Amino acid sequence: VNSFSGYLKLTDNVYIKNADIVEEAKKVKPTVVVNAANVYLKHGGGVAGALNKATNNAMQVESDDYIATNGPLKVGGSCVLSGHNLAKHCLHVVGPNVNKGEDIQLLKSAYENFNQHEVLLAPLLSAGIFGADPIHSLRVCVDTVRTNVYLAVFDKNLYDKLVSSFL
Ligand SMILES: CC(C)(C)[C@H]1CCCN1c1ncnc2[nH]ccc12
Repeated sequence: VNSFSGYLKLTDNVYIKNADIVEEAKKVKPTVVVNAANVYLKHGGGVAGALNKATNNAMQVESDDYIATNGPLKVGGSCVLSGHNLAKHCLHVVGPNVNKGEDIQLLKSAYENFNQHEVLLAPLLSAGIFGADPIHSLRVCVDTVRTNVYLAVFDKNLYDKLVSSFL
């Protein structure tokens, strides 16, 4: 039993809700919140910009030190950093950005990072400003993640479409 509330159950391990991931994280304080990161951990917009803003830019400060030490992530890769005021940890995961021409096959590799964590609050990888089809992202999530994932979908219209079209 966990404290996530109001989710629709899609499969044994995947749950979905129309919610602002920032507000969800502040309420639940999950062990792991997933960020829709880029390889530079530059949290300018989309989910990343919103999460970073909620940390008063502390996420960006920590991220800049991480990159200065380690260099950029790989597309499809991840790193674990602090969750600041939002969660215990933030798993920064880089899905392919279609608006940069990146290979959509890397979306499965991106979701594999979730399997290193028993429970996560997450957005749909590569959705929104990353330019992928969110219906496809949900399919890859369900077919790749085996741990317990609670998906927050900001757009109510998109949420209804994802549920109504889910196979
Ligand atoms: C559901 C959308 C397709 C709109 C995705 C893609 C881009 C960001 N977005 C978010 N998702 C969940 N919580 C969020 N909080 C702020 C943004 C945001």
